Amino acid sequence: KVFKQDRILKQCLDYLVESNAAVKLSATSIGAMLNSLAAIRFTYHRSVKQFMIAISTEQWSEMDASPLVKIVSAMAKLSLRLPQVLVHVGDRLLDVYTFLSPLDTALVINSLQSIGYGNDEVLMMLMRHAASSARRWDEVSLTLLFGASGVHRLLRNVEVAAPLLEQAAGKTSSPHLRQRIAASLRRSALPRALVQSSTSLLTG
Amino acid sequence: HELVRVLTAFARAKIVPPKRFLALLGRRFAVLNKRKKLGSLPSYRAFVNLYKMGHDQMNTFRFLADCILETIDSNIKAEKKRLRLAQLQSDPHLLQNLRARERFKRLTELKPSMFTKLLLVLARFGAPH
Amino acid sequence: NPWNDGDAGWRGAATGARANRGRGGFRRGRQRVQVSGLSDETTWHTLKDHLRQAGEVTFCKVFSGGRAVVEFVTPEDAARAITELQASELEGATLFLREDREDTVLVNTRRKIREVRDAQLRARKEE
Amino acid sequence: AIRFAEESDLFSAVQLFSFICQQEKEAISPDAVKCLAERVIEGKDLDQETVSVLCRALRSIPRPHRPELLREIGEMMEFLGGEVKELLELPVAKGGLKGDVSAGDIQSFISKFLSLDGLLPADHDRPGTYMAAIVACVDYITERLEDIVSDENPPFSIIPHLLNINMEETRRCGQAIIREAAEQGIHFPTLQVFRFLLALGDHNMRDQRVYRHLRNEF
Repeated sequence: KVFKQDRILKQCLDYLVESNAAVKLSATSIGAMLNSLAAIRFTYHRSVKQFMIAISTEQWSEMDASPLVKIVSAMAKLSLRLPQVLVHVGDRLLDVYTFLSPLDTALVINSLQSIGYGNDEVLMMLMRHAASSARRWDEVSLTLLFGASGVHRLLRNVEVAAPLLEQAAGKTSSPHLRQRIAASLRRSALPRALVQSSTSLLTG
Repeated sequence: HELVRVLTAFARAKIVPPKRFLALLGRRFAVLNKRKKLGSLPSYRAFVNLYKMGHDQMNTFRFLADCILETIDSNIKAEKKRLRLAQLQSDPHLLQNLRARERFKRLTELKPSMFTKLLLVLARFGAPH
Repeated sequence: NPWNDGDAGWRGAATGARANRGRGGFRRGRQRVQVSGLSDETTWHTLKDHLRQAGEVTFCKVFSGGRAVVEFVTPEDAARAITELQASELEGATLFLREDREDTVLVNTRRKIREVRDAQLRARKEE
Repeated sequence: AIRFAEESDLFSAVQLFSFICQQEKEAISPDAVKCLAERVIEGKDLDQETVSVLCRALRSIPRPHRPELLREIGEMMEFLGGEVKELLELPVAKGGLKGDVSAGDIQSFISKFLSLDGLLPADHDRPGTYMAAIVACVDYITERLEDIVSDENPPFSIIPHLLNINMEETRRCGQAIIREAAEQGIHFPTLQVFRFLLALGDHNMRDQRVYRHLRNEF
C-alpha cells in the first residue's frame, strides 16, 4: 500500500534487535525484510545499522547467492556504506560468483558501484564473469550495467569489455541509453581505434 | 481364521467383491489379531487373495506384511534366546541344503519360491527397503 | 507410486527449509532434443538460457552425467536447433546434441510405410 | 436486556445470547449480557446439540471483554458441566451419550467441551462440576476405547485437546488411545507421526509398547 508510518516500523525493528533474534533468522527472511524496508525509504537509519551489525560471521559464510544479492541491493538503495560488512560480502562473493545469473551480475555491479566499494579486483572478476556470458544478456541487464554510476572505471581492459559491447548495440533500443554509453566510452583506457569503431555504431 | 476362510471361499467362487467390504474386513483383521496372533501362512494367504481381486487400499497389505515380518522376527528372537540360554549353561550338496531348507521352513513357515514373490510384490509397491 | 497413496510427505510439508526457496517476496500476506556433455551443476535456468538462442522451449529436464531432454514450442524452433547449437560452448560443458527422429506418434507413422511396403514385398515374392 | 430477565423464555434467551456473542466487538456491552447470564443459567433439560451451541457461544466471547465477564463465565461453566454430567449417563432413547454407537458424534461433543477450558486464566481454578465432567468423559472413553478407534473415522483429532488440558488424568487417556492404536497397527501420515512424537517429547511419557511403534513408524 506504500503506507509511510515509519514511527510504527521503528518499534518492530527495535524489538528485532532487543531480543537478539536478528542472528537466528533465516537469510531469505532477512533479504525480504530489508528489501521491503528499502521500498518506502525508511528514515531511522541508525536502527537499521544496529540490525545489520548484529548478524555474525557464521551466517555470511554460506548464504546462497540469491538472498545475498537482495541484501546488497537493499543496502545500496538505502544508501548505506558500512565498512566491515562490505569486506564480508567481498570475500564471500569469491566462492559463489560463478553461480550468479546474468541478471544477478548486472544488479551486483551497479549495487556495488553506488555504495563506493573500491576493491577493484573483485569488480574486475565480476566484469570478467559478465563478459564470459555476454551472449546470454538481455536488455534489462544491459540497462542495469551500462547505466551504473561511474561505469567508465569498469571499462578498463580490452578483453573484458569488447565481448559485451556488440550485444549492447544489437539488443538495446532506447536512444538515450545509446548516447549515454557513447559519452561514457570517451573516459576509459580503451584504445582510440576501438572507441571510434564502437561509437560508429553505438550513437543513434 | 474364520474371516480368512471367508476370503478364500469368496476367492474360490470368483465373485466381484464390494471392495469397501473387503477393506472393512481387512481393518477388522487387526482388531481380531489382538486376541490370537494370525499365522504367517494364513496372512500370506490373505495377501495373495487381496492381490488377486484387485484390492488397492495399501493399509490392508501393510498390516499383513508387518504381521509376516513379526512372525519371522519372533521366531528368530526365540531361536537366539534358546542359543543364549544354552550359552548361559557354561550327494553332499543335498546334505548341506537340507539344513538350510529345514531352517527356512521352521522360521518363516513358507517356501522360498513364495517368499521370493512376496519380496517381489513389496518391491513393486515401492516400499522402503 | 502406490505406497505413497497421496501422502505429500516431508517434500510437500511446511518445514522451515521449504519456505526458504520461496523468494517471491511475501507480499500479499498469506522432436525433443537429447543433449549430453553438460555439468551436473548446470541449472535448468542456464539450460533454457543457452538453448533459447535457437528456439523457444516448453519443458526441459537434466539428468545425471549431463544428459537432458528439451521439448520445443514449434517445429521451426527444432529445425533450427537440431543443426545450429551443435558443439557450442557453455560453462566448460561443450554440448553434444542428438534428436529422436522417431516419436511416440511418429512410430505409428512408420507402421503404415512398413506394412504397405511389406504387402508390396509379399506381392513380389508371390510373383 | 434489562427486562428480558423475566419477559423471555429459555430458548429465546439462549438464542439471543448466541446472537449477541456472535456480534462484533464495536457493538458489545457487558452489562447487557450480564443479565442474560443469570437468565440462561436456569434450565432443566436441553438437547445435546443445543448445549453444544451454548458452548460455542461461550467460546465466542471477545478476548478483551473476556476478563470482565469471568464470573458469568464460571456460572455458565458450572451449569453446562452439571448438564453434561447428567447427560452422559442418559440412554440413547432420550438422546444420552452412553447409548451412542459412532465415533464422529461423540468427538463433535467432547471436543467442544474440552476446548471450552481455554477461557479462565491459568492463575485461577476450575469449577468442580467441570473437573468432574472431564473425569466423566475420560471414563466414558476408557470404557469403550476399542470401538471408537476401529471406526473408518478414527478419533485421533481429539488427542491434542486432552493434552492441552493441564489435568494429568487426561494425559493417561490420551496416551491410552495411541496405545490401543499401536496394538492395532494403524498407519498414519508422516506429519501426524511427527506431531505425536513431539507430543511424546514434551510431556515425557514413559510407555514402552508405543515406543516401539513410534520408532518403527518414524
